[PDB]
Amino acid sequence: ARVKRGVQANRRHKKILKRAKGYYGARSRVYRVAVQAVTKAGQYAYRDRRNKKRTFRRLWIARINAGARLNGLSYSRFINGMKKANITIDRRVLADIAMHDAATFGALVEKAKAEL
Amino acid sequence: MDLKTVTGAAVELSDTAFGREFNEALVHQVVTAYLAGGRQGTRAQKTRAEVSGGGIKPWRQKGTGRARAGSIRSPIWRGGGRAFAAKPQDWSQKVNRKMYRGAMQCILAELIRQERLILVEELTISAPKTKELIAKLSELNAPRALIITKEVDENLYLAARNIPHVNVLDTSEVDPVSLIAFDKVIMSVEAAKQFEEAL
Amino acid sequence: GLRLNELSPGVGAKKTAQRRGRGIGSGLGKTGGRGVKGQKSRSGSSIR
Amino acid sequence: MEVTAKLRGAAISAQKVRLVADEVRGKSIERALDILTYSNKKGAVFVKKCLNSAIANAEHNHGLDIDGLKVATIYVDEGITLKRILPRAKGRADRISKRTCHITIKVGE
Amino acid sequence: MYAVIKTGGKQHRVVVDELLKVELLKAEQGETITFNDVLMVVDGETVKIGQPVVDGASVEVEVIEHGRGEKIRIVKHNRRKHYHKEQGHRQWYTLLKIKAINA
RNA sequence: UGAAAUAGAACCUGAAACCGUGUGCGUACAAGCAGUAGGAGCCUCAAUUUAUUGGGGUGACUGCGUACCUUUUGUAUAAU
Repeated sequence: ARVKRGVQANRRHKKILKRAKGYYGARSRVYRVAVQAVTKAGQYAYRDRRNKKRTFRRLWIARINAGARLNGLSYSRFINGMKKANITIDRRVLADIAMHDAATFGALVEKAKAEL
Repeated sequence: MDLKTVTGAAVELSDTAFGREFNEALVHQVVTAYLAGGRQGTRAQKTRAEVSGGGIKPWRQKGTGRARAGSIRSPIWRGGGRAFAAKPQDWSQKVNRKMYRGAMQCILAELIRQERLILVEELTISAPKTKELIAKLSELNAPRALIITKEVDENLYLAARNIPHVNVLDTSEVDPVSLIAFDKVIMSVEAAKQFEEAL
Repeated sequence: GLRLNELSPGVGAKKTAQRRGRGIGSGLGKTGGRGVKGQKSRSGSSIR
Repeated sequence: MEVTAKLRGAAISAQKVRLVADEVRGKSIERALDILTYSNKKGAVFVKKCLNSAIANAEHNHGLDIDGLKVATIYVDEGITLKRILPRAKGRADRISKRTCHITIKVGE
Repeated sequence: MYAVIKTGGKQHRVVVDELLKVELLKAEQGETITFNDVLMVVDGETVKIGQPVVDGASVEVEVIEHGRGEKIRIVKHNRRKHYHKEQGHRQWYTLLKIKAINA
């Protein structure tokens, strides 16, 4: 029962090369270079999937810091004010209010400013 | 136990040989061992010693810059020997005598349970004619079946020797695969008694 | 038996044999459970 | 339509003919022929031969006015290679590739 | 004319007849869910900030459908350590449509 | 002629490496395993009462990020 591996090898190698499309040079053409580029891409994606949550919080905090400083206090005093006023609004929503509706954020800072 | 033949006569068969149980694990092993006994296992491949030539070292060990080699008939090389080349081997297993007997008891009992056994008083053909037996199977409502009789006739053999899914066997040359492969089994009352005693 | 299709070995009867050196996921890749360089890792090794 | 001529088997490297092909690509039937007849490259005799055959195919088989034609497409491919051995010093041999090229020209309005 | 609500551990800025997908909920298709713990309601100019919830104000949403997201391949590789593990993932979600924001 | 002629004699099928041609996008002030997570712009298809989404291509700009195997106490290793 001789088994020829050409057919299964072809679609196996093709599966890796299809996943390596858009890569430069040998990384999208030859399997030996493409297989470890696909693995490395998956490793970056797994780590960057944690770092994304880490990077957007930095973005929200900076946006909130700009908004609070435009009218009144800083971010460090803003978060303390929201915490003392029992305001649960997340930094994601706050940064969206600051960047897209400045009247509401002005009213939102006042509630934090009167609480300290 | 109490079965009825085609005409209507009452025949009683022992439960120890026709109503036992279905042991699928037991039946599978005996059936699959019979199929392994059908293999003849005649094949081989050449090892390093068997392939033509390849006795000298193709080049010196050091200096040439090539991977070291000891023979051109290495299993790594094209045209080289087979590492672990196949040889002829025996595929027949041992089924215990009681295991074979128990499997045939299980199969026959199961054949009755799914209405695949047909008891007939006798099944004889006057002339060695395929048409005569084809017509007799039609009235028996078994166009494709396995006929089991004692002393298979010398003209009943010729009648069934051409019908596609039909075989006539002696009770002493009935195998576990034949009882399962065929759609129905037409066993004569005389042949059913032989299985009653031999199982 | 019913048919040559529905004949099963009665689970627990059969076990899959172990194949050494067939990749990372199989649990026996690259060494066959032999460990690292040593006499017992070599081709003709024995316990004597 | 597009009238095609092929010059499969030209005994010359493809790299040497791609330079000649890059100067007649897109040119009119007349400018391309002047470029080819005053070129110093060997690949120009091969391109002109295939271009002229494409012109006759348009004039004869397709009944098309050659005065309004143009080199619509041209590309040079690699052909079959003749493999030779070249002795070197110290009893060593290399492989020599004698490359050939296929020349495909398409003329059209 | 917007509200801030909590669903699936996250917070969402919603508007009327907006398709918003959230974490999986135990509700049938077409079932209406009411969120009576909104964090903030801004109706044009009036701002009602909850501390931590806006009393009375609520949002009614309808469960459009439940489904899986895009397939993620999860690749783990330890170099020089004979280790490699891959698995797939599809996150469950519900599609909500915000009907109205009750003040 | 043939059903078929990118079945035309190097002739069934005709993969990959490798080499061309065409189209779309990007690219000549910017430093590195060449990806990944974001992301503007552009191009192209399907709906939709008409740039609003969705699919596809590209990837300006930002963050992070020194291949794989083997062998090792320990390798981006300038160790195999």
